[PDB]
Amino acid sequence: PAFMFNSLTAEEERFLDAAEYGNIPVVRKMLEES
Amino acid sequence: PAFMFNSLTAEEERFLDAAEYGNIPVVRKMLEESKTLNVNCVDYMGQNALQLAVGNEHLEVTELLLKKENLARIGDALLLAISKGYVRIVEAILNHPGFAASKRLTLSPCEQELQDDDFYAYDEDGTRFSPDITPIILAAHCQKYEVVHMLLMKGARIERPHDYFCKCGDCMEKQRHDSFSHSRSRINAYKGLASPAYLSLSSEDPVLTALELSNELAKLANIEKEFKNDYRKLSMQCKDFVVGVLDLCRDSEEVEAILNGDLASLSR
Amino acid sequence: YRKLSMQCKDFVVGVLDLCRDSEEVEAILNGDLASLSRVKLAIKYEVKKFVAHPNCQQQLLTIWYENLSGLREQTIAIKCLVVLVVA
Amino acid sequence: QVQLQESGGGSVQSGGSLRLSCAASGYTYSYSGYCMGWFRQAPGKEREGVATIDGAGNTKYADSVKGRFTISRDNAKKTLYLQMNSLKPEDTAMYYCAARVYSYSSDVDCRPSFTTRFPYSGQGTQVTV
Amino acid sequence: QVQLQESGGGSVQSGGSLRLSCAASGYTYSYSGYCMGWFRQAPGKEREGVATIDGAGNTKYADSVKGRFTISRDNAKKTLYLQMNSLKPEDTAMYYCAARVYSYSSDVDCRPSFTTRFPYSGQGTQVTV
Amino acid sequence: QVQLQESGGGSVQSGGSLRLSCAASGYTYSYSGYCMGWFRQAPGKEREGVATIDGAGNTKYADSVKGRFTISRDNAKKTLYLQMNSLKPEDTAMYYCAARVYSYSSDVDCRPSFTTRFPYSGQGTQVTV
Amino acid sequence: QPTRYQQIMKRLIKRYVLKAQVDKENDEVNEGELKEIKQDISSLRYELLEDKSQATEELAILIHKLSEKLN
Amino acid sequence: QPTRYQQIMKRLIKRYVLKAQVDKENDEV
Amino acid sequence: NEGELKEIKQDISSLRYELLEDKSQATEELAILIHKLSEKLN
Ligand SMILES: [Ca+2]
Ligand SMILES: [Ca+2]
Ligand SMILES: [Ca+2]
Ligand SMILES: [Zn+2]
Repeated sequence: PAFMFNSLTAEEERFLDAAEYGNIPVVRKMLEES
Repeated sequence: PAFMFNSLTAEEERFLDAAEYGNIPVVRKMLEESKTLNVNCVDYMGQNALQLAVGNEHLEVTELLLKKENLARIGDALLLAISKGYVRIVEAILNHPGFAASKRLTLSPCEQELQDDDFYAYDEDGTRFSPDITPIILAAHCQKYEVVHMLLMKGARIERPHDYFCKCGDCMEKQRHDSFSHSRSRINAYKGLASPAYLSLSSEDPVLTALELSNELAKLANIEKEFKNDYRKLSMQCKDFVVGVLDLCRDSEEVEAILNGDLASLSR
Repeated sequence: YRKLSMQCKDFVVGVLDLCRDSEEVEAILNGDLASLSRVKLAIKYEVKKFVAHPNCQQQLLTIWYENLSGLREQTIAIKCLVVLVVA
Repeated sequence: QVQLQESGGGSVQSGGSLRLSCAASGYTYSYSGYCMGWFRQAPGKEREGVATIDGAGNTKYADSVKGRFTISRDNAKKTLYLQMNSLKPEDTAMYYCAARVYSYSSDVDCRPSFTTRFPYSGQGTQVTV
Repeated sequence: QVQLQESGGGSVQSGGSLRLSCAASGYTYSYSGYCMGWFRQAPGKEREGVATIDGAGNTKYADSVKGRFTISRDNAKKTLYLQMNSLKPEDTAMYYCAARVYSYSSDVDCRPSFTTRFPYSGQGTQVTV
Repeated sequence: QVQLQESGGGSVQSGGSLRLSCAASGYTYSYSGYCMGWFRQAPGKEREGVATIDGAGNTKYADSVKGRFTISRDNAKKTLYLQMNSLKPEDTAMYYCAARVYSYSSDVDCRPSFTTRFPYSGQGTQVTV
Repeated sequence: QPTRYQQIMKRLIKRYVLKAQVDKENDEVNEGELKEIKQDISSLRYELLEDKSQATEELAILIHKLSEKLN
Repeated sequence: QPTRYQQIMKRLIKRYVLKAQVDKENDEV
Repeated sequence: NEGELKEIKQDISSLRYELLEDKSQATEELAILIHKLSEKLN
């Protein structure tokens, strides 16, 4: 890609995916434990 | 029926129904326990479980099916998911060994047509889209910004079509073999290039690229008279892109950057 | 009845619109595998969008400019000069 | 099809640490999407699930081992690791690996309790505390 | 209305096989959509559900018989078959057929546990292992 | 991070009343959205959840204390109050405060039963009836 | 590293991408998107019903195990 | 068994059916 | 428009995650009951 508008780690990718699609239990688990 | 586009067994009918409507537990049970189930069985329209699951945005069913090594129509499933803009399903399919362990996404339409692997075929005869349409070209056609960015990160690019009067061996061989197919392939490639998604995500200077592309498409509309309407539509697409970019300017600095091309020549 | 007739015409136009290579175009325009029997039938039945479709038009141009590869790309002035010198 | 072997069994006490390693061989196709897990077998008790991890990376733990035990997977190495925080005498059992090939992201059956019912399991390793 | 009869009771041991047959008569209208099932009656234990099958063909099994027992139906023959893989001494009971006329595809109540509560049931056949 | 302390332990009988106070200190950031709760510890019994309240204000109570016990929170004061209606001899235990920082409106885990599993808890106060 | 023109162009292109997505969300809803949500509900129904069935099966196992101890 | 014309017509009709379904999904809700 | 429909799609996705985890937690509590009961039985 010409422009880099943002490498994310696997944990960060999982957290962003959970937040984007409303995976509330996963988001809460990462916020509480990670 | 005059045409038989596909008799399915009861087990195959149950499996296809479960995959089509997202019956995840049943699909998982059949995949885990049934030793006599053909995972590549197709419906009345020749669509297997993977194609049905992708068409109905069943990500979990798609993930379950992708664990079968002998699963077919992986490339067509990716194309269908890209056309429907199913980003998560596109991610899952792109994790398949047929894409991760190969340079398929970095293949030009000519290069992908060089080998007859039938990777993107949606049935025993032909593909869902035109053979020259690559995943990146299809993503540009459907204006899927996230999919376009994903494919750009993987190295996929849209090859610029040669000049209409190019005398290279490939162009002459394509014209002498199928001039209509050559024209359609050129139109498809330019439709991908003229896409605002590809223009914004692939060019360091999208405004200049779209301006030059608009001029080139207008010239091609003058030359290729039969497909004049398509080329004019693409040229208007490029013009709309630059107009939108200028419309989004907020301060004088952004306006000067758009109008002058760098930081009062008014070159643009 | 006119609405139904337009429906049939739209169907054949869509089928021709979905052709990708020359073989499919020839199958649609000729009816089998350059008689242009289906093109003539469309003209007789006044299916204008079928013959005016670019897929049919490009094949018509190919037959139109047979044995004149290169003369097709020339401008209108060149063709007018060709007519004048022919006269 | 999937053959699982376990290693790293030791004998520590008084808040020690221990890493249990699981090696997957055989078919192992699409291992990254497998639902991996560890479950226990106490000498006098029944099979008890310990930890589980799905293809996406979501980790679930039994209440008896939550906070101390952590489970991770190396998809490239086809390996499953169980890191053991401060031990207890109750944490003395036949620890078995377990794998479920056919799973999906946020699978309801990818649980520590269901780990005992996974299609494939290892021979087990002894942990004594 | 629906009359169910059972047959095929035998006496095998050491990993044998046995087919239990269920014949449906009487009303039997729309039999293809019935939720069929088999449930057990151990001599000293309570009624235990074994297997179930819905009209669509989805089959459910109890954990004690999962993997070995399989259930199938012949809709044309109005018959329910229970194929028995390797037996165990615990698999010795009064096996009763059971039918639920009013069911639907992916019915939540078409379960082995609910098989004991089906409106119609057969006289039962003895299986001794 | 969150430090909870309890106060107000007394000794009343025959349908008395008692207020238990919980003071939160330390981090206490965004305290208004915390899932607060009280849980019991009987001398001979296990930990039992009593009451819980979420950030929105929804209150949940155990069946053994429903109708009598009521739970309230002062978000400005960072305090949790447990008002005790008519007591019973069974209501004699180590009452512990509990807090869950990461909760949400209508959280499924903001329950009296889950109060025993909250990340933070107080030292507890004795109530004797 | 990047020039002022490059930074301005990056900002403008990011603004264009977000604006294009916003306008795409302003397009009229077609039958395909609605059918996709219908498939979401159907798949959710299958998952939830099987989860309830599995929970009831575990409850039945508890029933049978408890009855043996009681008797 | 089938001629080349029959195979081409079958492919084109299958393409038409899929295209028609796609355009039907593009109709307003 | 597509935005409102996508919002409801996100509602269904979030509801699916919440409900599936709730079912998983309930089954975990059931398994705890299973293990605790089996010790008393034996
Ligand atoms: Ca879906
Ligand atoms: Ca739309
Ligand atoms: Ca409609
Ligand atoms: Zn060339």
